[PDB]
Amino acid sequence: HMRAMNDRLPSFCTPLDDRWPLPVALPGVQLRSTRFDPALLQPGDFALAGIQPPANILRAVAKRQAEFLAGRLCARAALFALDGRAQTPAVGEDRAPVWPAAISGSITHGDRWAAALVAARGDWRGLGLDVETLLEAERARYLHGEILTEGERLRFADDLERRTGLLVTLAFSLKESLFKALYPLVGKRFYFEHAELLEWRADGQARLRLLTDLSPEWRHGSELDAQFAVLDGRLLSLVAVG
Ligand SMILES: CC(C)(COP(=O)(O)OP(=O)(O)OC[C@H]1O[C@@H](n2cnc3c(N)ncnc32)[C@H](O)[C@@H]1OP(=O)(O)O)[C@@H](O)C(=O)NCCC(=O)NCCS
Repeated sequence: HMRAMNDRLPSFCTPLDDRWPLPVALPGVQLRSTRFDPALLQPGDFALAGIQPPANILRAVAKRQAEFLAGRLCARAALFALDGRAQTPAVGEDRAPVWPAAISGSITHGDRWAAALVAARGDWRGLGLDVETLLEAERARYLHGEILTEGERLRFADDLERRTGLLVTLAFSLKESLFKALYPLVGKRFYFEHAELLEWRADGQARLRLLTDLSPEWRHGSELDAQFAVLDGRLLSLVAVG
């Protein structure tokens, strides 16, 4: 189809990568990712990619424009791959993406790295993806009180002293993914205190526990398995709800 191939990638992004960056694969998901540089962004890249930006992103700063667009390219390519639709999710009033009917996905973008994954809602009701740069030990010791609950600081006291940046970065990433997976289901807003990390292993497997009631099904003590990958000085984590 001739016009859907008029949406070539703007030069500030590397080609959309389909390689799975996580330990365990998930059936029925499509994840695309890119490395971008907000400096290479051109004043006509949005029309080039065929992605209509909302009024907010038109007058935003260059770093935000690049992150939004790069995340929207990955989303459209992931969605195209799953079912063939070159559609971009709108921006909700609650800042969340507005995925098409019977589609659940997630978008993340950090320092020069972006990705998005999508799935049919009949396979995965909720999806939360989040990448975070590895915190330095100092800044991690400064943020450990906000991110880690006192039960987590005790449970992972060893890593808290030895591998400070890894543990805090991870709970940061896992808890943000958990939020992005459950929010389009529960509607409520919960924060770093409302979940705890329970176990994490080098093979990339993790497990979370809810600390408050979010819905009849998502009650206090409900647990969700997650996975994570630590490569390239950044940590990427995934929470998927069947
Ligand atoms: C959504 C949130 C977690 C992302 O913060 P971030 O990880 O620094 O930003 P990321 O780039 O990694 O993810 C950004 C994307 O999240 C998506 N997003 C925003 N709000 C969302 C929501 N309520 N539900 C699902 N996805 C959401 C958006 O698509 C955004 O990309 P866009 O704005 O370019 O479209 C953050 O805005 C937030 O609300 N943090 C507090 C909530 C939290 O941490 N709870 C812990 C629960 S244990």
